[PDB]
Order: sequence, then structure tokens, then C-alpha cells
Amino acid sequence: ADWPVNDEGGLALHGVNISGAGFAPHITPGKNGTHYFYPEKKHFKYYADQGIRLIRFPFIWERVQHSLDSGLNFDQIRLLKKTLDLAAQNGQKVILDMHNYGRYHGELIGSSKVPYEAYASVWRKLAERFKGHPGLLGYDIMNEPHSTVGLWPGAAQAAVDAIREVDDQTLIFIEGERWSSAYHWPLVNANFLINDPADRLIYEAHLYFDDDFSGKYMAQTSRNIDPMIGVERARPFIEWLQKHGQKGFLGEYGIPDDLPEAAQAMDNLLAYLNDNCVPSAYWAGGPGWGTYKLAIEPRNGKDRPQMELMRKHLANDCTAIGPTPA
Ligand SMILES: OC[C@H]1O[C@@H](O[C@H]2[C@H](O)[C@@H](O)[C@H](O)O[C@@H]2CO)[C@H](O)[C@@H](O)[C@@H]1O
Repeated sequence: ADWPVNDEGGLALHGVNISGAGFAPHITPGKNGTHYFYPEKKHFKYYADQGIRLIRFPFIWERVQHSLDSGLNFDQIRLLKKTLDLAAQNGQKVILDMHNYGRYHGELIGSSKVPYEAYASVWRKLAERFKGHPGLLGYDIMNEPHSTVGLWPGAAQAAVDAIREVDDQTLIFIEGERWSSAYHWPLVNANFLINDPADRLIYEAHLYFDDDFSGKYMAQTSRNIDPMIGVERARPFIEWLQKHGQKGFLGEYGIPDDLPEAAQAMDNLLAYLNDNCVPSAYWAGGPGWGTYKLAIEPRNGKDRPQMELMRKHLANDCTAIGPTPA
């Protein structure tokens, strides 16, 4: 709905994931500044300066709620509020992403140890904290569910119901099973459907270019990247979206800076996304990435090759989030 817009027209479709509040997730709670990191004004200013108004921001449940019998961590909420504040001051809107893989402290959401009600409450409580914030675009209620033994769809509806008890205005982003793979979407999530009477739900998949779909880009699995593998891995998902009359988001995709074939695949993917008015978020920019080959964070004030590749694709004349249903 209130999707960010570009200055010369169109929508802010193509954004960035920003580190690093979900870093080192096995270390909980860990310490801010050591194990995980939050961005500063420089990051939001840089990406705004590049014409980027969309940000996906991972965090983990374990740092907002250390235990199910505990309330929310005040400082972590304050850190997320700061993130939303700095985004909004720079004309950006943020997707808060609970980067939790269908699990809480390693146990499955929907298991006896982590009931659906515990997930619903945390999202209800989080939505109470951030309801109405100008820099908030919506809630990516779970990153990359996998091996959830049938538990993910019920958990997603429990969180949505709870969120809509307190906030009927924020967008909600729904990922699917099999790590929310875009290529596998029509087979894994063939009959996947969450109920949102607000009509403010978007489905979200991830897509990488290596042979095992993982985005790790190991040497043996990254030797033959077709220039169209990005379009081929997006199309199943887009086609499922069009058939079900639903809106999409490619929440992660990224390439190493040393694979020319990956560059071509990214250019053709973003072009295809634009043709369908489908937004995306590059993985990843922000603090703490060092020389990570996929990182789009500049170094020495030198733009990264992936930022330079993104720029040709920012302009559009879309007025609604797609794809366009049949
Ligand atoms: O990274 C996103 C991407 O993961 C892809 O599959 C991987 C998974 O990421 C990896 O950790 C696991 O061990 O094996 C699989 C093999 O694909 C995944 O298919 C996509 O859903 C996901 O978007």
C-alpha cells in the first residue's frame, strides 16, 4: 500500500538487506557491538544517496525476547526503533525481518516447547511497539522456514491474526517452506494461503544463482552460472503469484564480486523483476561484512560492483506491487 516511491516516478522496488542484528545467531543473547551490530546514520544516508528507499532489516527473536516467560528486551526494541527512525529520516521504509528459520532457541515454532501462542504474542507485542512508525513498511514475520514438519503454515496464520489485532495498516511479508526458495515455490507451497482481511499481505521468496540454490557460492557449485538462471528461478514464483492473484517480494538475492556470470544473471533478474513490478532486496549491505564477496557495502568510499549493477534497474513507472494477476 504505502510502498516507498521514487522521486521521478515509479516505486522504490529494489532495495537492500542491512546488517547486522541477526549475526552470530548461535550466540544468544550476545552483545551488541561484538556478536551483532546495528547500522548508523552513514548507512542509511549512503543507500539513500544511491536512490534506494527500501530496506529489509533482519533481527532475531532471541534478542528481543530472551525467553518465552520474559517480556521484550527494552534496549533491543530501542535499537530497532533507532533503525526505523534513521531509515525514515532518510526517506526510506523498512521491512523488519524476524530472521529465525522457523525456530526459537533451536526448537520448532509449533512444537510443545515453542507454541504458536508464543509466536503470536511476540508479534502482537512487537506490533504494539512499532505501530504507526513512519519508517516502517512492514513485518517479515519469519525468514526461511525449513524442515518445520508441517508447522510453518499454522505459525504464519497465528502471527498474522495477532498482528491484525493491533495493526491493520502495516504490510506483512509471508515466506514459505524449503528456505522460501523461489524456484521450488510452486511445488513446496502449492496450496499455501494465509488469511489477511486487511489485504496487506505479500509473499516473499529468496533466490540465489549457485547450483545448490544456497547462496554460499562455493567454488564447485558456482562454475557455470547461466545468464538467465535468475529469471528461470524467479519465474515459478511469479507464475504462482499471478495465478493466485497475490503480490510478491524477492527478499534476498546476491552475487559475489568475482563471478562475471553472476553479474549477468543479476542484471537479467532485476530486469525481469521490473517487467513484473516485483520488489527485491539485495543480500547484503551494512556494517560488519568485511570483505564478504557478496557485500554491497562500499569500501574506501568506493562503490561496489553490485551497487553499480543495481543502478540501471531502479527506475520504473509502476504504481502497484506486482506481479499482475492473470
Ligand atoms: O539462502 C537462501 C536459499 O537457501 C537455498 O537452499 C539452501 C539453503 O540456503 C542451505 O542452507 C541448505 O543447507 O541447503 C539448501 C539447498 O538449496 C534455498 O533453496 C532457498 O529456499 C533459499 O532461498
